[PDB]
Amino acid sequence: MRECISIHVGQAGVQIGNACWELYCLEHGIQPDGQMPDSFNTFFSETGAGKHVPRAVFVDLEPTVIDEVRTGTYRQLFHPEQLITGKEDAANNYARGHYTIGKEIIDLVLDRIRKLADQCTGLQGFLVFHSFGGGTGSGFTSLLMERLSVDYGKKSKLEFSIYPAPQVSTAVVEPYNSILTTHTTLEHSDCAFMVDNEAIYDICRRNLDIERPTYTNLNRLISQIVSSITASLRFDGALNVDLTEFQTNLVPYPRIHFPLATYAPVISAEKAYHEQLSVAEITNACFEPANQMVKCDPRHGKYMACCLLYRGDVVPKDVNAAIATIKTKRSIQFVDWCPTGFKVGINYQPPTVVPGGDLAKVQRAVCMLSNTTAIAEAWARLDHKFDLMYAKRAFVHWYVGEGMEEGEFSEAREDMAALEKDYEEVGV
Amino acid sequence: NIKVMCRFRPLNESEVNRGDKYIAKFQGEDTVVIASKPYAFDRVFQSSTSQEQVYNDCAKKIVKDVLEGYNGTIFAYGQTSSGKTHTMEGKLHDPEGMGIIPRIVQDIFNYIYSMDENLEFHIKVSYFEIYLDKIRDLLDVSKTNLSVHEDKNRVPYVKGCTERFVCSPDEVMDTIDEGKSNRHVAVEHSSRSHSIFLINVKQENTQTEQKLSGKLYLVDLAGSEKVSKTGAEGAVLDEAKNINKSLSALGNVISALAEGSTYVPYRDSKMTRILQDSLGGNCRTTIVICCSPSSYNESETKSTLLFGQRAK
Amino acid sequence: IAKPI
Amino acid sequence: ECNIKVMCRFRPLNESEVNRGDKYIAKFQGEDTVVIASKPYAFDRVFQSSTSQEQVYNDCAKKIVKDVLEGYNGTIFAYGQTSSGKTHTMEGKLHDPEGMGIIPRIVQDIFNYIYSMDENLEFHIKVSYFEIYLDKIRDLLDVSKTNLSVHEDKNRVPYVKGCTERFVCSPDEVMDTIDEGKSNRHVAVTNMNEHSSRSHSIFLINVKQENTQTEQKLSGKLYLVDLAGSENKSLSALGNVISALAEGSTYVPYRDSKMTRILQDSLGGNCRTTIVICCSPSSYNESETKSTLLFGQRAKTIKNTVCVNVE
Amino acid sequence: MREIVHIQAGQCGNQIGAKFWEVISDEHGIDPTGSYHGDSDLQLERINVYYNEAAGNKYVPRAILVDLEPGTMDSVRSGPFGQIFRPDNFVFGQSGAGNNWAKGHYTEGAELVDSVLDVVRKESESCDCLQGFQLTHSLGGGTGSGMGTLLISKIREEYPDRIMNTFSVVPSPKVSDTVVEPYNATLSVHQLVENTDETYCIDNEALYDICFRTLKLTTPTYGDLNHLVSATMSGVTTCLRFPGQLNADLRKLAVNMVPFPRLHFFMPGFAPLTSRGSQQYRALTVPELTQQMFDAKNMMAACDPRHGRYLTVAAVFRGRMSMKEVDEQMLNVQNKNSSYFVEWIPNNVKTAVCDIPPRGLKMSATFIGNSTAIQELFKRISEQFTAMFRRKAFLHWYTGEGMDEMEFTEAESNMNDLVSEYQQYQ
Ligand SMILES: CC(=O)O[C@H]1C(=O)[C@@]2(C)[C@H]([C@H](OC(=O)c3ccccc3)[C@]3(O)C[C@H](OC(=O)[C@H](O)[C@@H](NC(=O)c4ccccc4)c4ccccc4)C(C)=C1C3(C)C)[C@]1(OC(C)=O)CO[C@@H]1C[C@@H]2O
Ligand SMILES: Nc1nc2c(ncn2[C@@H]2O[C@H](COP(=O)(O)OP(=O)(O)OP(=O)(O)O)[C@@H](O)[C@H]2O)c(=O)[nH]1
Ligand SMILES: Nc1nc2c(ncn2[C@@H]2O[C@H](COP(=O)(O)OP(=O)(O)O)[C@@H](O)[C@H]2O)c(=O)[nH]1
Ligand SMILES: Nc1ncnc2c1ncn2[C@@H]1O[C@H](COP(=O)(O)OP(=O)(O)O)[C@@H](O)[C@H]1O
Ligand SMILES: Nc1ncnc2c1ncn2[C@@H]1O[C@H](COP(=O)(O)OP(=O)(O)O)[C@@H](O)[C@H]1O
Ligand SMILES: [Mg+2]
Ligand SMILES: [Mg+2]
Repeated sequence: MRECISIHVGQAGVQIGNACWELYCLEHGIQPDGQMPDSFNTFFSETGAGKHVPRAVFVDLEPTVIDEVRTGTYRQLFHPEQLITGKEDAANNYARGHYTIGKEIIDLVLDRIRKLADQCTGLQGFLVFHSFGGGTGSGFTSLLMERLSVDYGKKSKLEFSIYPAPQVSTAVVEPYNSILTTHTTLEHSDCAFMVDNEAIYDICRRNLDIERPTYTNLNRLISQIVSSITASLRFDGALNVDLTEFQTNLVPYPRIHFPLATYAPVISAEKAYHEQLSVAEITNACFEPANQMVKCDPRHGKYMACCLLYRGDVVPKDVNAAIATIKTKRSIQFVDWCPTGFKVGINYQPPTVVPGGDLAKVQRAVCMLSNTTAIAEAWARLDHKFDLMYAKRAFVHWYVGEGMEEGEFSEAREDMAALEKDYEEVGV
Repeated sequence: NIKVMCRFRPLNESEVNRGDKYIAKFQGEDTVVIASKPYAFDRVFQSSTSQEQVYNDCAKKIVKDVLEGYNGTIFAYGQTSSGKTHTMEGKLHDPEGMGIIPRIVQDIFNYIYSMDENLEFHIKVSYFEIYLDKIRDLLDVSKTNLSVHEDKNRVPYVKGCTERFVCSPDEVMDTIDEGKSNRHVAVEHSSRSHSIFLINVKQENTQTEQKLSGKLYLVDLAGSEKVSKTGAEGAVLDEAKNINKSLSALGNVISALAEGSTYVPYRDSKMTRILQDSLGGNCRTTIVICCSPSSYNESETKSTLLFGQRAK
Repeated sequence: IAKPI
Repeated sequence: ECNIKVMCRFRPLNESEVNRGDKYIAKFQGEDTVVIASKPYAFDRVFQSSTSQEQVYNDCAKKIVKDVLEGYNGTIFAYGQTSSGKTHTMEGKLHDPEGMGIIPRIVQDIFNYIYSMDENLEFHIKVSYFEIYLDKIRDLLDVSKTNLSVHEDKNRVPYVKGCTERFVCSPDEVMDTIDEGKSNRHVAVTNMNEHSSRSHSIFLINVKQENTQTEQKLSGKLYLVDLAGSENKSLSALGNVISALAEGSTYVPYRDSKMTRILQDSLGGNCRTTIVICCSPSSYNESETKSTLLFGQRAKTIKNTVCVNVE
Repeated sequence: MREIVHIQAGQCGNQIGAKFWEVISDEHGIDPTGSYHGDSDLQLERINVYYNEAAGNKYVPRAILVDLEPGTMDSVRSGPFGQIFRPDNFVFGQSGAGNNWAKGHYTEGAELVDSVLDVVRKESESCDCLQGFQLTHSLGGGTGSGMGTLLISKIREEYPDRIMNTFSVVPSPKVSDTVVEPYNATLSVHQLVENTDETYCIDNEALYDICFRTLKLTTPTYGDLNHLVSATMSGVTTCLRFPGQLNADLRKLAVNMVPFPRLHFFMPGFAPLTSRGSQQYRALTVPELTQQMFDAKNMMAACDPRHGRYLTVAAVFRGRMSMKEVDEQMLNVQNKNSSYFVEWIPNNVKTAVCDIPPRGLKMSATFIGNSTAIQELFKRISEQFTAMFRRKAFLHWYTGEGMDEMEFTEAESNMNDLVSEYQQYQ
């Protein structure tokens, strides 16, 4: 079979998982209590009496949001032992989430993951949801990733992270945590997708005609992207593609595995009409610099490989026409050493609307995953922030106060500089 | 001014059979490169260097300054089996096998043994340790939570500290041994607390009626530890936290002194609070960091090198 | 009681 | 103007006076008035032949100890013939708590007071053992430093230069220092008895007490000197100076001999003066008893001026 | 689950804490007798933070009242909400403080610290996961400053890894009631700058100015000031007992707001604040609250923010609002006022949002600032201390209880060192 294990660690990951599981339960026609009145085994397991238990583990060091889940509208769905809770939050400290408080529930979550993995025959990979900047999402994720790599190893691992924005920010010590976690994310992960709040805010402003976005819309968009990724495993269609083919088509070198995602067509209900929303228009709009979910213009960079995941009513002739029109253009430049830089996937399952949502019921949608050289500017800005804040050694006594040496910051900075140098040198 | 010295050692027989190899490569006599990353220092010694050269190039000037009304300070930082005990004490009897402290006391005595009879000198000794951010006395176990204050001229001191007199170097060695027999050391002889030793040398001119007081500070810095790779639990975790925080504070103080900033954070930890008088200004302080070149201990060697480089 | 040298 | 105390301690008769057939002529007309040769001889406090060292110490040495603790120089001097009771009064049996003389009792009381007060004061203690033998200066601490010269200071009071100085912190150090002094006295000396009866031993103690906070300076000099038998250049000088001072004529010739300049501080100088002449009631020694009594009573006419040594 | 131990010492602290407890009990919907008469589950969901359970659905606060006079105790006990406290937690003496720091900290306080520590320990061992300590006092008093400092030192000795936050009323230049106030203020700062994780500076002058200018009040008594302080104290820790989109604990605030160990002095704030008869003419939006919060005349400390630069700013919102609005406002405030912020720290402002607004409003916010302008308050206190210490005036009362002049010298030196630290980054 084809199954995946989902892990949501930290508040951001937990809320993203709330949105994702709402979307999946809507897609497969499962009521919240778990009774439905075969294309669903990937995300659930049968119990023999009509109830379905999702494959997800919720871990957090603070009992607030998990308590919202325990008493919300989905209290009868999850297994009670899946929701795991600590005592005190990471307090925006990498060390507290890594070792000082981490070594009290990590064995429990490892045991739960083992109990879930034993129950699945054809394990395909992991889908970890976390955030960059927070103590839990940057520190506790590293410990779990290390333990999983030691235990499982050969299985593929995919992550979805919230990256710090250039100007908009919430915490004050975000650069330190981001640098540490982006050092830790290169040794164990295989394909990490990163998004930020500012690009999604602009996307909501322009296309959706909403001036006051909140977190729920961002979570819905991320859930839509994840569902688009997993649709090929879920349903059937011509030119299907699973995880390992994704990784063998999208990752040229062992270290260049940091793609950025995009969704299309994001439209409202009033603007749903008056537009053709054809295959060519959808394909062209997805390469715009204004629809990227990371604040980095693709024009100041060159693509390597972009995989298009069509879902809905799609005919390959239109796809080939769109690809030709894209190739003949001049604004976007491909690397000379990649004559074929497109992967095409088509599915028979259209997108699913969520009630009370800003998305519109369209007949077709696409998700382009591309890894260009333009992703280096965000890392450059974050490194500049880190060095400016670390020149005077501000807020360092909190980190060294939880059993952490001073060399880790410099080592992570060196690793990040090496990553940027490798990316630039392979670009040319 | 700040002087930072680094010393290496030759590989012992207990690790030659395992087949480890040298990692450090030298350039001139002031730079050591590990993994193609240069580290500029003030002076680097090698395995062939003897103790007398280190003493003459690291301690002689400060020893001279103490006996002339000025002050100085000497630290020592390293990991286990990195050369700390050999470069500090060594063999307490051999004319060629002694460390730095025996040569210090030998000179501090042989200068008094030559200045006629018209001068009178006094020698004082104190030995207090820092443990869990609480000062304990090694020479009197009754005292356990001593405090720090200032006198009229706002030069700090520790009150209630036992302060005995000595007249021969043998007594100094005996009290050094007794003081060392009370510190906190975990199971091979892993130190878990900082140690401070004070030699107070003051001279009173019998004829001219001029009084000059000089101080020398000896500090043995405990080793910083990366907790995640060890698995400390309970008390050891608290010890590691305290040691790391204290070392970070001391590094901040030394960097602020070296860069010539307007404000020096002298009041961030107990260790820098006590040594405020003999650290900056017209005070000469030398720091010696001992490292091992075996590939088995590359990570802790890099940690020690980075701590030394922080001063600049 | 002191013990000067 | 401090007073000079003249103290007369009598001793039991030895064997030679019994062999002459001595009679116990001296009778105590009170504890301070005594009659010899049918003539009264009144002193400050006369001790009997049965008087213990403890009683003499209690009656005499407390005030001088208090003074040297205050900052005034003190003098205790012993006089008499050979076998008159000088040395045994000075130490007697040091290991015996009863027979211990002036030196061990003084040391014990000084250390008792030091252990008692122990206020915010600092005490530095030094000791020098000194000897004069046929007007020859020799320090027993270091044998080579002989033929030393006594020099002069800004205050122009005599003091010995070249004598070795040794600090003391505990009474056992004093006892060992006395033992070493006696051992060196046994070196390069033919007979201890003839040397004792023909030389002079000088015991010197110096104390420097200073407060830690107020930082006042208090110093004091203590002299413990025993001379030779009275049965001679030194004795000629002593007799001439004591008779002149009792007469109050001319001056006191100090340059006659070194001991005269040394005792200038003790006698008439900036030091409290208190002497303890040891006398014998023997008619075999009635001549020396008469000489000692006349010497002491003549000295009693002299009163001294002393100032506290504060700088 | 993240419990808080509350201590009230001195008259000012006792009255502030009484108002705070009334406000908190109203927020959680608790009758004075201790019965629960709320109207939602979110109130009872996290009631263990400030309260302990009792038989028959009764709740008693985790508060301890300590004073050296029996007058404030039975002034509180006869009040509207004095029926809810635990009677055995009343620890008090008989001899008045006498406005003497030395007396309260050495002579009459050493004979009563044992019972207070015992009741604290008995209260602290019944919790599941202790979070921190709350203490309310005033620096210029006699029992307040000394007793609170002694308790802080003892507790920081016993519990070394807990957050200690204190709400201390600070002396003012133009409003004063005591002649020996600067001595007490300096002697209290000497220990607060060392044994406190985060302290909040409040003065009566700024509160009077707020009441006179913003609220347009006629005759402000102590009740209004205590009520404002209770409002900001309640708003400080709303994320420990209510859900929200972004949750910030006490330690999270401490980590984000404290760059260096010494600089942990804050000036609180609140919004919205309008007079009756003018609320019908106000639009309640995020930009209005952001403008009001960053107004120099809204802080509860008599130090002009324009004479300095903010080091770190924390703004905890409450209610339903969009995140993009909050982020855009917190960015444009910094960009428009660049010269008023520390240049080398990007994103000087932290945002925390909770979805439970106070009863009777729709939106509310608390402003927690850390500005270099706090140096001038210490400057005034130090100048008054220097003026009154050259002549050694009113000094035989302190030295008559077992003190020394070296204590005063050390405290002055420490305060000068703090002032030098704050000035460095201006
Ligand atoms: C019709 C209406 O909306 O009335 C408002 C009101 O007019 C105003 C002026 C209120 C009013 O507050 C005051 O006048 C006041 C009096 C003394 C001290 C401080 C304030 C109000 O009394 C206060 C009251 O506040 C609350 O209900 C909050 O929950 C508040 N409660 C208390 O302080 C409280 C008072 C008595 C008993 C128990 C609790 C609170 C705030 C923070 C944390 C917890 C609770 C509110 C909104 C109003 C009135 C009634 C007029 C204001 O205050 C507050 C705290 O909201 C003053 O400026 C604000 C803006 C409000 O709009
Ligand atoms: N998309 C999305 N992002 C969020 C959400 N909540 C927080 N974030 C982002 O996550 C970062 C803050 O990290 P959190 O996940 O809240 O912190 P945490 O992982 O819970 O760690 P601690 O709370 O410190 O223990 C900021 O960049 C926020 O913008 C959310 O609900 N949705
Ligand atoms: N807000 C408020 N402040 C007060 C109150 N009572 C006193 N103060 C202030 O507290 C300071 C006096 O200290 P106080 O607590 O009365 O002395 P104590 O009883 O010895 O602690 C002065 O600055 C007063 O203005 C009160 O009820 N409310
Ligand atoms: N510079 C050196 N030259 C020769 N041998 C050395 C040197 N430094 C250390 N050693 C050897 O290392 C051994 C143990 O080192 P030691 O000083 O005990 O380290 P630690 O105190 O950390 O255990 C000693 O027996 C000594 O012989
Ligand atoms: N008061 C005394 N009681 C008992 N024996 C004494 C007394 N005084 C002196 N003698 C003894 O007489 C002997 C000679 O006395 P000594 O003190 O040596 O004489 P001096 O020093 O005056 O020549 C010694 O054995 C001494 O102990
Ligand atoms: Mg959290
Ligand atoms: Mg004799």
